[PDB]
Amino acid sequence: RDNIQGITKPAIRRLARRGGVKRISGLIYEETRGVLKVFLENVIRDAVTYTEHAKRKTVTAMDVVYALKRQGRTLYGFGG
Amino acid sequence: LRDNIQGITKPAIRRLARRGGVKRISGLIYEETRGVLKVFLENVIRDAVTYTEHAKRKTVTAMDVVYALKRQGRTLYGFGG
Amino acid sequence: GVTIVKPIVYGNVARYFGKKREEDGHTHQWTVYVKPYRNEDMSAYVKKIQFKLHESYGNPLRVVTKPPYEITETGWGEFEIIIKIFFIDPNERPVTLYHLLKLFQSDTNAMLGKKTVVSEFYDEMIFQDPTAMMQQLLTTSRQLTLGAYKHETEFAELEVKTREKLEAAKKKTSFEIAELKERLKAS
Amino acid sequence: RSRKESYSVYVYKVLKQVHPDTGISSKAMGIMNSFVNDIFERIAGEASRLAHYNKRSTITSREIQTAVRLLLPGELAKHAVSEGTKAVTKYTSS
Amino acid sequence: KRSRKESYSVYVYKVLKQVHPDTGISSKAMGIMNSFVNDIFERIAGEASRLAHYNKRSTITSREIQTAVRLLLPGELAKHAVSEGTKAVTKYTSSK
Amino acid sequence: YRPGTVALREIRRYQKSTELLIRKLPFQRLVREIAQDFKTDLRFQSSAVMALQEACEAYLVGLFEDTNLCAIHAKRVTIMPKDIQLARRIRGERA
Amino acid sequence: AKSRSSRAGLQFPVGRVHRLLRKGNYAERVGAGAPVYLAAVLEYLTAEILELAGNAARDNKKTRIIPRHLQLAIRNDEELNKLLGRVTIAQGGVLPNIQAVLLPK
Amino acid sequence: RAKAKSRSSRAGLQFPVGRVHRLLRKGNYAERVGAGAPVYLAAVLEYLTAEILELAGNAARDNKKTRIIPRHLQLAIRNDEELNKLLGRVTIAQGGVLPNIQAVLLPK
DNA sequence: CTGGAGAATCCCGGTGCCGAGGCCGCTCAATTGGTCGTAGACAGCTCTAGCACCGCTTAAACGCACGTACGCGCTGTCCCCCGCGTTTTAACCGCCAAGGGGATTACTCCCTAGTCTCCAGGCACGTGTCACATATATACATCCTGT
Repeated sequence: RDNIQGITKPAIRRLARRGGVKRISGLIYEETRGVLKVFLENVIRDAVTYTEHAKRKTVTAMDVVYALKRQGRTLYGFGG
Repeated sequence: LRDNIQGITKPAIRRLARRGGVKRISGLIYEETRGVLKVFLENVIRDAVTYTEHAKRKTVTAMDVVYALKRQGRTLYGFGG
Repeated sequence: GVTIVKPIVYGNVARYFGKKREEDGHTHQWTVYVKPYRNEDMSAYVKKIQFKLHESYGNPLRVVTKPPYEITETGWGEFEIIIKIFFIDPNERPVTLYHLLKLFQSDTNAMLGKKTVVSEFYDEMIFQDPTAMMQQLLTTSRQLTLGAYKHETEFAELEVKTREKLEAAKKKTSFEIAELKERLKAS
Repeated sequence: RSRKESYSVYVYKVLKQVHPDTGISSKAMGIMNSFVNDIFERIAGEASRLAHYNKRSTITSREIQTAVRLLLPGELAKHAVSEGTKAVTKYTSS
Repeated sequence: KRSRKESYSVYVYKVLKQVHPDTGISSKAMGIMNSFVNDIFERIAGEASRLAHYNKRSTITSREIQTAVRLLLPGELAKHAVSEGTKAVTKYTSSK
Repeated sequence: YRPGTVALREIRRYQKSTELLIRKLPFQRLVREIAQDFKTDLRFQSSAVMALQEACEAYLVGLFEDTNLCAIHAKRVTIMPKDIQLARRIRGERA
Repeated sequence: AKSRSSRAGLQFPVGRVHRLLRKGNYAERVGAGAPVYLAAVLEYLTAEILELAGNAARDNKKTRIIPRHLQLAIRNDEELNKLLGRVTIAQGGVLPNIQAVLLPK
Repeated sequence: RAKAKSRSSRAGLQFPVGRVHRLLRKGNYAERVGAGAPVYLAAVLEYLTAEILELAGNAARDNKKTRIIPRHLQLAIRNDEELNKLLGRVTIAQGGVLPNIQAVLLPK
C-alpha cells in the first residue's frame, strides 16, 4: 500500500510553522516521514495489543489513550 | 553547613566529563555543572526526606533515596537489599 | 510602632604564616565574617551579604549567600572592608558596615606569643516600622545549630580564660594520674 | 440512570465560584474531566506505594498528604496541603 | 529479635550456576541481580493490574500477564519471555 | 604533551574504570548542607549517601555525554555553557 | 441527609472519591479522611486551572472557557506546566513565541 | 499426606512462584489473583535475569575476570540492543559507562 | 530617514447555527445506623549505627607559567530553499439503498478462587572459612613529539 506519503511536504511545513520553524531543509520531509512512521507504529502496536486483549475487533479511542500513556506521551481529551 | 557546593573541584568535574566523551572543557562549564548538580541533588534529597518525615524517622535510609530516584525516572540498582 | 532589634557580630580573624610567601608576598591568612550574636538563622531574613575589599584583588566585590557569612582570603596589609547586608524584602534598606581588617598584633599581644589575631565588633540591626513580610521573617527566625555559639576577640583574653580552666584541669589530671600509677606499681 | 459517570457536575460547580459568568465548552469540560482522572490516579498510586513503604495496609490522609507533597511544585503543594488539611479538619468536627 | 530480610539471591545463583557452571557472581553484582528482578516484577505486575482494570476486572490473570509481557518487553525480549512462560503454564497444568 | 593527547588518554581511562570520580568527604558535606533546608538534625545511612553519589555521577556523566553532542553540533571540541543549557532545555529541566 | 462532601465546605464529591479509592486496589483500608483529603486536593487543582483557563478565554473576549485557553492557562503557569509536563491537551495548539534569531531587523 | 511439591518445581522455574504470587496476594496489584499470574511473572522475571547474567558473564570473561562486577552489568545492558531499551532509564551502581569516544574528538 | 504603494491585520457591527446550559424524571449510589474484629499507635527496651572525635600519610587539589590549539569573526562564493504562479490530483457530493459486523447486556450456571485450617520442607541468618584479584614489580610495546 505504502501511503506514508500522505503526510506531504506542505503538511510537514505546516507542522514546522506551528513549531516555530522558519526555514526547512530539503531532506527534512524524508526524515520526518521516517520519524513519524516509527512513532505511529509504536502507538498503534500498543493500541492493537490493548484491543486483542479485550477480545474486541475495533481499536477504540480508549485503546489509543492507554497505549499513548504507556509511552509517556499523555493526551487529554478523548475520555482519558 | 556552609559553602559545600565548592566541594566539587575542577578536577572532580573534569574527570566526570572525561568519562562522558568530552575532550576539551571550557572555563565557565565548571560553574554550570555545579548549578545543574546542585539542582538535581536538592530535588532528590527533598523527595527522599519526604519519605523520612512521613515515616517519623530521623535518619534518611537507602530505600528513601532509591524511591526518590525512582520518582525522578532514575531507577538505581545496587541498593535494593 | 514596631521596632525589631537583631544582634550581630562582624569581624575578622587572621593567622600569620610565619614567613613571607614567595608566590605572592602575602604574610597572613584572614577570614572576614558577619555572624549572629544569638544562635539564630540569619538566612531567614538576609538575602545576601556583599563584602567590598581593597582594589589590589582581582575582584574586590565578593558575595556570600548563607550564614554564618564569611570569606577566607590572604593578604599582607590592613584595609577597610565595606560589608553590605541585603535583606529578603527589597523594600528594606540594606545595612552598611565598615570593618578595619586587623592583621598585626600589638606589642603586648606579640610578646604573649598568641597564635591568632582577631578584631570583631558587636552591633544591632534596628528595623523600625518594617513591612509585614519582613516582620514575619524576623519573628520566625529559627535556631541555627544545636551546639553552642560564642565570641573570640579580645582573643588573648579569651585564650587566657580558656587556659585558666584547661591547664588547671590538665595539671590536676596529670599529677593525680602520676601519683596513682606510681603508688599502685610500688605495691 | 448511570452508564457513564464523570466529573462534569463538579468541574462546573467549582467553575461557577472562580468565574460566575464564565461557561465551559463540551470539549473543554471533557478535558477537565480527563485531567481530574489523571491526578486522582497519580496521587492514589503514589499513596498506595507510600502505604507500602511504611508497610501499612491502609491509605490514610497522612499517606495522601505525603503523596501530594511529592507531586506539586512548592507553592502548588503548599496550597494543596492546606486545602486538604482544612477539609479534613472541618470534616472531623461535623 | 532477628530482623530477617528476603531477597532473590538463592534462585539467581541456581539459574546462574546452571547457565554458567564455571562463573561465580559477586555479592555486589547479586544486589543488582536482585533489584533487577524486583523491578521487572513490579513492571509486569503493574501492567497486568492496569490491563485487568481497563476491562473492568477484579483479578490479574496470566492472560493479562502475557499481554503485559507483550507490552513491556521489546520485540525479541517479548517473544522469548512469552514463549518461556506459555510453555511453563502447559508443563504445570499437565500435572508434571 | 600536545594539547589533547593527555586529555584523550584520560577519556579512554575514565571510560574503563568504575570507581567514583567525586571525592567522598567533600561530597557528603554537600548532601548534608542540602538536607539542612528540610529538617534540622537529619541523619543519613552511609549507604544512602553512597546511593546519592551513584545517582549524581551517573546523571552528570549522561549530561556530559549529551552536552558533547551539542558541542560537536557547532563544529566545536570545547563544551560551552550554552551546550549544557541546550542539552538540559531539550531535556525539559529548565524549558 | 448530608453528603459527606458538603461536610467540608466543598463543591467536590467526597463520597464517590472514596469509592474510587477503595475499589481500585490501591490499599486495603481507605481511612475516614483519605477521600476527604483527596477530594479537597482535586477540587483545589480544578479551581486553579479553571480560573486560569476561564479568564484567559475571557482575555480573548470570550465568555466560555475553550480548550485553547485551557492550554494557555496551563502552559503559562510555572507550577501547572511542571505538573502537566507530559500531557498534551487536545485541540489546544501551542504557545505564541518567535525565536529572536528568526525575527527580522 | 502427599509429599508436598512446590510451584517453582511443577512448572519448572528457579524464581520463587510462591514468593512471587505472595508479593502479589498482599500487594494490592489486583483484587483476586488467579492461578497463572505468578507463574508467568516469575518465569519472565528469571528469563530476563538469565538473559542479562549471560551478557554480563560474557563481558566479564572478556575482562579476564571470574566474578561479575557491576561493570559487567553496565557494559552488558548497554552492549545488547534490547536490554538497553528495557533498562534504558536504569543506572547500575558501580557499573561505569562504555568507552564511546566521539570520532570528531580524535587525533587528526 | 522620509516617501509612496501594496498587502496584511484588526476591531466594529451584523447575522444565523447549535452547542451549553436549563429543567424533569427516575436509577445508583452515597448516607444512616449498628456489631465486629481488629490497624496501628503508643509505651517500653534491646543494641546498631550514626556521629564525633583524633593522628599519620600522601594523594590530590591548586596556583603558576607557557605555548598551542582551538573559538568568535569576516568575507566571499555558490547553491538551495522561499515566494509565487500555473497544472494536477484528491476529494468532497448525489445518486444509490440498507444489511451485517460487532459492541452492549443478561441470564443462568459450573468452575475457580478466597478463607482458613493444620503440617513440613526451604530460606534466612548465622558460622567456618578459601580464595579472586587488588596492589606491587618489571620488561615489552606502543605511542608520541622535537629534530
